[PDB]
Amino acid sequence: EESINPWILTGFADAEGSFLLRIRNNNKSSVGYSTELGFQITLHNKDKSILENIQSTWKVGVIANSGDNAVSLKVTRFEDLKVIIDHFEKYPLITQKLGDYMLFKQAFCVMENKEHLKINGIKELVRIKAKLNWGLTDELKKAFPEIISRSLINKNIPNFKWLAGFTSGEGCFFVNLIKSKSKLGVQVQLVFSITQHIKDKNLMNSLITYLGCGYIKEYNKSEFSWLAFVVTKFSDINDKIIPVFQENTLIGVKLEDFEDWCKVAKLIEEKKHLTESGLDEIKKIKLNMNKGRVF
DNA sequence: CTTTCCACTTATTCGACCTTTTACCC
DNA sequence: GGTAAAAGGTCGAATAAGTGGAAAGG
Repeated sequence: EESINPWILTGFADAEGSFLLRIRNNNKSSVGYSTELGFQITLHNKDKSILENIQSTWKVGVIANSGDNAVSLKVTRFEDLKVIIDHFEKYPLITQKLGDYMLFKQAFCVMENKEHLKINGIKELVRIKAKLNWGLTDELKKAFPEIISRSLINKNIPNFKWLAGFTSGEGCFFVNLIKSKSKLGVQVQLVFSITQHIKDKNLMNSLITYLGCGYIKEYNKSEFSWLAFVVTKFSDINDKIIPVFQENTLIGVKLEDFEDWCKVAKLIEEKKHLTESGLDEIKKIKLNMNKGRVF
């Protein structure tokens, strides 16, 4: 088991970390409700190692299957939440998820005082939960109708370690095959992209200045609105993006995708993508990265 | 009772992907 | 005549968040 750099861990949490506050109907409870407070990450089986490493880094949490194709790390044992708070107090989140963390911290304090054992603290936890992630459930939105009433987070990228973490969840290393009527028949284009909910526009815009390259693609759709930070200029990929992740290590199978991407970059730098042979090799590498990778 | 764990589900959030247009090069 | 860069824009599933039930344990 390997230890994860704390800022890489925070970046990955900004991407995929999920805070939880269960407030459940419970007849065997003196107040009528029981609670469970925590932090979790659920991902594809192929990246179970990440969870194990996080588990090894913090020395907390339990790992369990999440259906047939996924696996989770869940931390809800109360004393162990202190580890999580100490971590994020030293290496804070910078996306809108910071808001959720804050609510989680609030909940922690309530439960630390054991106030969740009386009805007043249950009410307070419901008020906190109302602003957390998806907010109140329908059942809770019937038992507490008086509870109905979030400020934008705006924070800077702290360093490239954070970026390695975040890119491990929200980034994509892609080999694009531009098809035409040329004798070669295809233009090879490396693409780097990071994709994120439009509420974090400030952060996404800042990637352009932080990395010194790229541009934003905006998506305004019926099911979601988001931004892609994109780099397609080869000299920026080769001289800026690749060095960043060579010194700030990605986690998960995406590291392999990055390494394959770098192979193609080498071929493009040598102009071998302008030959049938090198082209065939590139197509071969592309075939087996991202969705094509075998585990 | 209360906390913690473990099997399992929902519905999001787009990563990953391909096409088409525009910009620039020899 | 080329190749490079950006823009345009889809969608299936791995996320993100949550749920049911019960053992563990104080």
